[PDB]
Amino acid sequence: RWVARRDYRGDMGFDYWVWE
Repeated sequence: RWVARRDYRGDMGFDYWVWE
């Protein structure tokens, strides 16, 4: 399952998607 990682600089609320 895709889980948003929160190190983001953008507006999207995620940076990269990690697979958990």
